[PDB]
Amino acid sequence: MIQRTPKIQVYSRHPAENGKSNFLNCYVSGFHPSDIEVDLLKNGERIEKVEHSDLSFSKDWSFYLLYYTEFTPTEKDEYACRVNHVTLSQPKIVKWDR
Amino acid sequence: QNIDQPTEMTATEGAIVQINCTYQTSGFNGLFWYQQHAGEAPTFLSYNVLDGLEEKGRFSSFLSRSKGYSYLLLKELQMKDSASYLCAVRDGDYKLSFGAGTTVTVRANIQNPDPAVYQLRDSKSKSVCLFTDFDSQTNVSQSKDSDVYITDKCVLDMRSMDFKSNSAVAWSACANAFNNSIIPEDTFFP
Amino acid sequence: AGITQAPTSQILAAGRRMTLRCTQDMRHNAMYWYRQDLGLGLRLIHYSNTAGTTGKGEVPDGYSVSRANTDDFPLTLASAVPSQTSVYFCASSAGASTGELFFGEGSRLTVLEDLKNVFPPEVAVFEPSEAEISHTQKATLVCLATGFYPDHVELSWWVNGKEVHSGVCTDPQPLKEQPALNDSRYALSSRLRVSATFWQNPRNHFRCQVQFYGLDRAKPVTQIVSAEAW
Amino acid sequence: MRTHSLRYFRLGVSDPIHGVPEFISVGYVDSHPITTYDSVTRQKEPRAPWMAENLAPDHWERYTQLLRGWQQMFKVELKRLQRHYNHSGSHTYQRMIGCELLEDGSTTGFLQYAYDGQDFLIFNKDTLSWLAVDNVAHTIKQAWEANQHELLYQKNWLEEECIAWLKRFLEYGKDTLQRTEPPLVRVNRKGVTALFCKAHGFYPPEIYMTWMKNGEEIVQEIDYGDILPSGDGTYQAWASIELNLYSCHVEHSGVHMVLQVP
Ligand SMILES: *[C@@H](C)/C=N/c1c(NC[C@H](O)[C@H](O)[C@H](O)CO)[nH]c(=O)[nH]c1=O
Ligand code: NA
Repeated sequence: MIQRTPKIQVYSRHPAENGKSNFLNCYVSGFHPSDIEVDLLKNGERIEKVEHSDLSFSKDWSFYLLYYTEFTPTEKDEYACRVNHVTLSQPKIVKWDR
Repeated sequence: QNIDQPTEMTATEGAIVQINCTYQTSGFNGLFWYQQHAGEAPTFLSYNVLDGLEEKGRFSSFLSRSKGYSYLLLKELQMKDSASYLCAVRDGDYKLSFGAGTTVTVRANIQNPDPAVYQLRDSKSKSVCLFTDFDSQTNVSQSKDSDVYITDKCVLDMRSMDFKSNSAVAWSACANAFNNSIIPEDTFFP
Repeated sequence: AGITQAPTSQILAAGRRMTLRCTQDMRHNAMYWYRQDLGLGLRLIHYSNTAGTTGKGEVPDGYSVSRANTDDFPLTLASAVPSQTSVYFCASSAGASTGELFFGEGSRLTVLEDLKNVFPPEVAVFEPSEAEISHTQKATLVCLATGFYPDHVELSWWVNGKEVHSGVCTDPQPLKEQPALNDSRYALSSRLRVSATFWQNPRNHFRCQVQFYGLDRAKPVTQIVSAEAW
Repeated sequence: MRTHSLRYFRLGVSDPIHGVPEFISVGYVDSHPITTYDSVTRQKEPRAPWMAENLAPDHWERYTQLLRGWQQMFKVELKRLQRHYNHSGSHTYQRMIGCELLEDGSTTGFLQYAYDGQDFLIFNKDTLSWLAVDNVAHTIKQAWEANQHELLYQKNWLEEECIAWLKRFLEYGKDTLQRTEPPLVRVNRKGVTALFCKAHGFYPPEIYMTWMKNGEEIVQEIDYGDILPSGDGTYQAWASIELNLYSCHVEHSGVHMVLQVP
């Protein structure tokens, strides 16, 4: 029985510009087993309008997913991705590095 | 969507028969040959999916994927090889399709032919005419008259005597019974 | 461990419901139903790749199947029509992508608009020619089964109470007594050859047995019709 | 054509949590999902509109029947593996089959299984054998290698059928799969100073980014940003160096680009 911790990467679809509509992505990959919980956060609060790709499969047997939401970046608004998985003792929060 | 094999093949015992099968299918996942004896269930003979010849006892199965072609080769033909041979192809959608089947008839090697037409009386009397002991090169034709019935040529094997013989039966005189058939000049009419 | 189907023979009036049974204990996931007809070979009716699912074959109309369990695959004819007259074969394979087919024995079904045209055979044994005995030192007995409908009969030779196969040859198919008629009755012949000395013996008993598969005149039921000679 | 591949995965989970399928199977052409099936829908469905538009209902109906059987086969195999290992609770079973059609016309094909996220059995289509990782896999390899017709069938499927399916799907999806969207490349400067060479808007995802110094010397200690999906069908990636005249070199789909940093 092997368990693999997810890699979590937060980034925008296009180079970010304040006041211009964009997409916030959270790419969660390389994890095993497949059950995982992913939330996108705005100032610590969970974003409700969040879409995701179907669970995807890698050649090394691990899994990946893309979580995304339409958004307009502001100079002050903070964004993050919150992930929980069996390999994590507590939910891991990765902030969007602008 | 198309599997072609000959309807019938006839060869003499001890010889060889090659049964050709050509197929046109969408995708290819293998080709099967089955043997089906008269009034019996088909039984598996071979499976080919890579190119080349596979031998299994007296039978060989060949496949050419690029030609969409296979053959079943029956060597040193035995009387027991008379049967229908079915080729079947599993296509790219895993659908199995069969060809119509090839009936193989093995002719007996008649060592001492003694052709004759005999009259047989009913054990609880009616009569029948029996054309027997002719060589396997003799073909028995159906009668012109609808009131005259003639069977096909049949081979019996008297195992302990190591003797085989051909025969055809006719009923409705024995002298004119098999007039439509090309019977040998040396045929005995007692 | 094998595959079996039932009934192996049935005569049915048109419009009647009929179910053919098929069972296998080989734990095969894939099961199939085929019909076999002259010049067309085996044609798939319906198939099942595993318990709980089924799919249509090439000729599914007028037929249905169910596959509640791995072992069983029943074929139903909700309202039999004369074109459903055929030989039905059930088969199984480990999977749709793996293994050869294992076939059942076959079920001969005859669907008739009217059962009044079904008749059992008449059987007669024709004694060997004295001319054959003196010319070849062999004796041929000829059996003739005539006037039967439909053409499902099994002919066997019995010498002194025991079934014989050596020196026997039966016509592979019955012939039509009235080739112009579509409801024509059939005839079948068989020969049994023995040595002259074996036939000359008055103690030697010969019997032609014809098993008929059937249902004012007697009911043309499944029966054995025989003719004897000493 | 560039190199392309066709792959199918199967995933089986025993005793899954509520709402999670016991069985899932997904097909891909390169990085694009093309097909999906699971034990809840019990239907094979397209994952790309160019698959839906070019494959008639008979395709989806026939493969749905095959997948319902493959699903039951996967459940039985995973239960048998758990018995061999004397394992209780939730375990996983995986399969990956596929082929590659290379630029030069050569091909590769592969088939393998995993148990609980680790390699379990790997097919070798040239020696027609299964490579077993431990004693339990050895028992399965023994049973599977006793079925020579099945090994030949898998070699034909990998070498001929898989490649024919891939060529067919590549034509259906030509407008997506065979297109080229060149990268948009920029250099940014971020008492430690770093240069970031950032690329986005490109397709296919395969890209080579590197830093060079005084023309022909590749720089040491480059950090790389993964090739990531932007979500619109295009990809993004980056390469950085800590700060001599530097240039960023980008190779994408047969085109080499240089950005000299003043
Ligand atoms: C639609 C074509 C779905 N196919 C599918 C397959 N297909 C590839 C191949 O026929 C199969 O893997 C055989 O088992 C190879 O021996 N595979 C799969 O795992 N999932 C699918 O949805
Ligand atoms: Na956790």
